[PDB]
Amino acid sequence: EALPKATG
Amino acid sequence: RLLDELTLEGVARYMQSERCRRVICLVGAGISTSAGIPDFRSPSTGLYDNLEKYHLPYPEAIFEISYFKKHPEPFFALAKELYPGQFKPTICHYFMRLLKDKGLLLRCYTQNIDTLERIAGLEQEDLVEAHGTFYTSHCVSASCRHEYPLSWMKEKIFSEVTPKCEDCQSLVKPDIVFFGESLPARFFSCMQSDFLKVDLLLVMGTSLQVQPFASLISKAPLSTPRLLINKEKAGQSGGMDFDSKKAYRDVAWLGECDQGCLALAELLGWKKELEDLVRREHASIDA
Ligand SMILES: *CCC[n+]1cc(CCCCCCCCCCCC)n([C@H]2O[C@H](COP(=O)(O)OP(=O)(O)OC[C@H]3O[C@@H](n4cnc5c(N)ncnc54)[C@H](O)[C@@H]3O)[C@@H](O)[C@H]2O)n1
Ligand SMILES: [Zn+2]
Repeated sequence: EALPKATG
Repeated sequence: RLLDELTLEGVARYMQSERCRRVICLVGAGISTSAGIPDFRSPSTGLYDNLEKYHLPYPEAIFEISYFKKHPEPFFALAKELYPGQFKPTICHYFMRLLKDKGLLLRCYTQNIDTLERIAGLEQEDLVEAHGTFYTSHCVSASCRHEYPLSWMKEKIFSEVTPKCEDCQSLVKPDIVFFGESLPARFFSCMQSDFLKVDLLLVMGTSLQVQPFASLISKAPLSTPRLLINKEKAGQSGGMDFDSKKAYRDVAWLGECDQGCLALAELLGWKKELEDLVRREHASIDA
């Protein structure tokens, strides 16, 4: 799990 | 409605009133095009219509982390290609500088990696560099993370040698949030407090198409006015309502960012301030 990622 | 006219002049009158204390700026590649750095999605001039020399599955792979870890050479080639001769912030950057100097700037959330906000004089506390920076670079091994300065990165990039870490021999990547990478924790820390107290959203030079950055426009209180300064409308479905008969707070000024910031500064009574600031700072830079 991680912090929200960069997404198109 | 807090604005008395859905126009640039109404926004200026609101900013002069005492309710408007905290302004958040959300900026993108559009506020740097007039500085020589192209944007991504504008026709012919944008980067996405200049990436056939690099043969890619999709144009965004040159900025996606898995493809970078497997094929880093296209990215560093584009890096050597686009590295500008000069780093001069635009009228829009110095408009944000003026917002800081007058105690109006709560925060600037930027998608840009060119450090031009910093060079304009916005300090770290003022900035949320949501997608990182080109300024520093790190080894991609999470157990190593050896840091390297921009000088080493420039030697390796212009020597056309793919940067490798002198400890792991692993790849060395500039501190940019590629697609598929997590945004910095500072982004989520600032977001929780900033958008409860914001009196004005100033969106400039962005197509609002990358997440979760774009969702920021809907985190403000529903009464908070929002001004878009952009060549084209953006952020329409929260969601920017410019045209509808229900519109009450969103204003779009379609044109150059620099021209809109000149116009808003004049409406505010800051025209000469902004002109002198730009001259003095571009002079100190050209030295
Ligand atoms: C999830 C993470 C996704 N991600 C990562 C990155 C960073 C990529 C960095 C690549 C650097 C390569 C080396 C370059 C070195 C340069 C020197 C140091 N990104 C980036 O992509 C997104 C772009 O979105 P955006 O909203 O910022 O830009 P668009 O091009 O889509 O839209 C621009 C917008 O502005 C209008 N416009 C252009 N020019 C204008 C002027 N002068 N005045 C007004 N309006 C103007 C266009 O019409 C359009 O609407 C970002 O997320 C960025 O970080 N993504
Ligand atoms: Zn290493």
